[PDB]
Amino acid sequence: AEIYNKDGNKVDLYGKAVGLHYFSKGNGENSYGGNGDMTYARLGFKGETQINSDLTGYGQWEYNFQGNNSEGADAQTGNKTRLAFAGLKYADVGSFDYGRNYGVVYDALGYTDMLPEFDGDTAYSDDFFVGRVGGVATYRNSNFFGLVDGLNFAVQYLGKNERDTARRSNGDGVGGSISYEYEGFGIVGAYGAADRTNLQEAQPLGNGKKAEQWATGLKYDANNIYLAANYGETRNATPITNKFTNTSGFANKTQDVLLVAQYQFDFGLRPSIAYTKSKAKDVEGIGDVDLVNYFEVGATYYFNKNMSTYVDYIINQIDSDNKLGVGSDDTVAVGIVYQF
Amino acid sequence: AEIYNKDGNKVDLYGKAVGLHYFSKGNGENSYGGNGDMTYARLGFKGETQINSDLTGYGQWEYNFQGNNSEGADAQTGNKTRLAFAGLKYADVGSFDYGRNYGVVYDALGYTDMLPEFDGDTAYSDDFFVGRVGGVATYRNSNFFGLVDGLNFAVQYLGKNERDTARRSNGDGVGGSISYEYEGFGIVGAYGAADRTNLQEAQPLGNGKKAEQWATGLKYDANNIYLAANYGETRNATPITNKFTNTSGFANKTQDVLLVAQYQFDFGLRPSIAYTKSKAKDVEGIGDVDLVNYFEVGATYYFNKNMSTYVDYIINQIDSDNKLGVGSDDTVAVGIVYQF
Amino acid sequence: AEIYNKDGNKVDLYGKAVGLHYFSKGNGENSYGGNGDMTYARLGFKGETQINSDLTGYGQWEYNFQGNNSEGADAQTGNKTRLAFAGLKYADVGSFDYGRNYGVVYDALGYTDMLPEFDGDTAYSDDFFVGRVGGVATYRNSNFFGLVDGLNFAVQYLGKNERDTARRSNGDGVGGSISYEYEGFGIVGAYGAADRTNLQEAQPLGNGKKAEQWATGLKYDANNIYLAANYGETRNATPITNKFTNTSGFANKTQDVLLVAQYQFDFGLRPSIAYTKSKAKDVEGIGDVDLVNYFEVGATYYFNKNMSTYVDYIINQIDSDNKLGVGSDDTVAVGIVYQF
Repeated sequence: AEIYNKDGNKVDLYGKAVGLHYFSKGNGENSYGGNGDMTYARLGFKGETQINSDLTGYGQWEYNFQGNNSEGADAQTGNKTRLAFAGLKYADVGSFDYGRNYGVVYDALGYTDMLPEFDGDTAYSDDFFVGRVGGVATYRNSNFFGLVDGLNFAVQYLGKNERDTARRSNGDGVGGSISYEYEGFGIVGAYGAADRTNLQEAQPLGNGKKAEQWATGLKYDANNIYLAANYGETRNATPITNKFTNTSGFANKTQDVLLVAQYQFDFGLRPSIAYTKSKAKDVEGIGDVDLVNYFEVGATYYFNKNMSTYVDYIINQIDSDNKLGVGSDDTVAVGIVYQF
Repeated sequence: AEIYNKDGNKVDLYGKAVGLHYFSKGNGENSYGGNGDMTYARLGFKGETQINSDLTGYGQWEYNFQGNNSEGADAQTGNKTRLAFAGLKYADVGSFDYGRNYGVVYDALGYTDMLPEFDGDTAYSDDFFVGRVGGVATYRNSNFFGLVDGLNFAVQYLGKNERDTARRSNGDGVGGSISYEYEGFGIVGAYGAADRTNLQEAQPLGNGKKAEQWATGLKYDANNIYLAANYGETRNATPITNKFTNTSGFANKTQDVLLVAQYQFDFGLRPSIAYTKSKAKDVEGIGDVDLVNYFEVGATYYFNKNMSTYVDYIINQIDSDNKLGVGSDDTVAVGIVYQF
Repeated sequence: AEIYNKDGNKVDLYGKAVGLHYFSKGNGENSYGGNGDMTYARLGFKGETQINSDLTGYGQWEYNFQGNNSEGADAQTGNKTRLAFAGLKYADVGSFDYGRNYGVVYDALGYTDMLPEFDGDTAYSDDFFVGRVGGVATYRNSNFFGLVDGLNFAVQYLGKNERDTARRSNGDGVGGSISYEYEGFGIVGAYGAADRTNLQEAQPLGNGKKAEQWATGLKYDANNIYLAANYGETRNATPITNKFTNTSGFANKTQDVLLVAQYQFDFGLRPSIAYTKSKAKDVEGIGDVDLVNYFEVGATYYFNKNMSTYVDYIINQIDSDNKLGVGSDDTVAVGIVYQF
């Protein structure tokens, strides 16, 4: 909601309280989503100031406050800043921003990140260019310097992030994406490669000194319809754990498919049908193994722009004999959302 | 404060900065409240959108930022989300919400949770239905479907919360409360029982596979006067620690009495006189032991709706020979509050 | 930004998203500022209510959300509440506030805390009266009860803070400062002494049972010019670590010099030239050692009151043979800031 707006600056303080619960049999250990209360809230801000007619400066911070922790020792578990960046946009020259933001490959994955509850599977955090990452300088151009309506690109420079953890770490890399959108249609291609840190390499699984990820996407967005599909691959980027050996590393290779079909009725009900499969190749020891494999059926009802509720159902296709220990059980998410 | 309100949605961003200090002799280890700086702040939001004439959706998140920590390693100590839930209210059919919210038994305890500084003693956090708990679905009806002015009830379904800690954990349970308020008067009865988790049972103190808590309350609220009283009991719900043995568990049984008498002068001064006693019964090893026993005298002055200050004094009746090690010293809280 | 303002109360919700990066050779271990992404954001509130013509109540909370952490285990690293206090101001009698706030000696140091990125060096956190500290009651008078235009003073009572850490701890102490400002000029003197906790004394470095700190400052602030200079000393207050021995404690004595010269062009560019030197005396084992020694050159450009960017360059004068292990490398900070 725009709480402020005077002297060319407008602030939008936003957020949401989400009452959420996951239903999966057992202790949700062998299920897709786990089981139980998963309530949380979000608070963030989106500022934007008009330095003059062509120039705009802006910033954005979004945080994630878990709502399923005690007020005890575990009170902080799960909390975190998701985004944090400032930037500038100049006339038709493009925009530039730096901070914790979305990797460029997500310019593609974003297409199928539309399930009611469950977040796009391959769009992981602090995992190179696919999801939110720290210290990324990102340039974006729209309409090819205003010469070509609908043609946009982006390039992105990722700073090395040497964390205490091989999974949350990354070396320096570059990434770019080109997309084109003409009347309800959209096509995209994204790609980025990056150095792997000593620790990432000291890991038992995955072998390389460079990590890559690219995805392409196609979408039809219009007439209350939303059909979207993505296909991409990766090398030594995808984080995987062998639950048996308690071994971890990155998938040498993966092939990721995502499809999403949705319809927005005029009365508020938005049904969703999706399919996601990601399979690792050449995992050291196991060979080929599926990481994510399921169908999804669900529906969201929008009371209005501030209230909605939804049920998301995961028909997990993974099988009980999955070598990595990847869970085979179903998960049903029911949630109620208020937001501003 | 209502920062937003357009298109049927209104947001109230609220909060307060509380400069607080506790005065107790010694290292506050043997005192009621402890000793020293206890400054903190709160930030939260309360949204509410009118989906149509009969339907209202809403949400609420409130956080607690401690203000007495260094900017060092201990910076986060004490911080936590207190509430987080979204919900809906339909005409005269009632309301329903889910998330981290107040247990139904607090519908009663709330009566005597009026001391200037010190929080109602028996109204503990992540302790079944008495205080704030995670994952509670709560239905509430007002005025008996609008047929009976002043008659309200609530039922509540608590989801199992298996935490790393026996004290912050809970099994599934149900709770309900009926209250009636006719012209300044209010009466209430609340009750709820819940399963105890393996860990809660693996504990040295307290013996059962089910935890219960009920309280009743009576209040006269009007003419600048506020007299309130509560009485309740509990089984294997009340958390207790034996400071000698460093033993912990839950009180097999307790009997809790709370009384509160206050007056709001027209110039701002609200004096408070209270009495609280809670005694455990059949504690494994000790027999009967008082957990909370003191008188309270204090006063709050309201400069206006945004500023106030208060002194709260605890005349601890607990004695030095209390078997559990429960402190016997007095505590004096002085605080200055700004709030919006 | 003032989001609220009705019925004599006005709330200012403020904050900023700072995209920041530090460039230093090596692993920034031997540099002045370290190296890499250092993006972060801030959110705070400043309330103020007019209880009547002479009386004003107010409060303030400011938090620091790091933006360079993963969404993993390290998500919280670096976060903290910087300020948290409520208070009152009465006519010309002065003001009083309590909570986590700025030590009185900072009334002086504040003069040279003007570098684009790098925070005043000697103005440390949870270090007695120089920077932000917990539990400080602070009285401030302006214009000598309104009798003497430009004459202000402050006294401050610091509560003992026994933390788990000798560095973040402190005993009870008092501090005061007198400053005078006549037409663009300002002069100040500040001083405060405090008890040292058992733990602070159980430390290997620094010897005393009382810690002191005073600084004086002189400034010319006007005509787009800002020249400021500070000089102060300290006893057993300054925290120091010997990187070789992994020894820590406080400097027996220090002599701190800070100078700052800046100019604000009319088009937005504010260049900065500074000099800082702090040297420890009589360090147990080493003798005299410099702690901070460098020049600074940098410039900030203000697009407007909401957007700016800056480069700050540290020409570290410390030498590689510094006995404590204090880094000798340069650091270059580049940052983009959006703020409201």
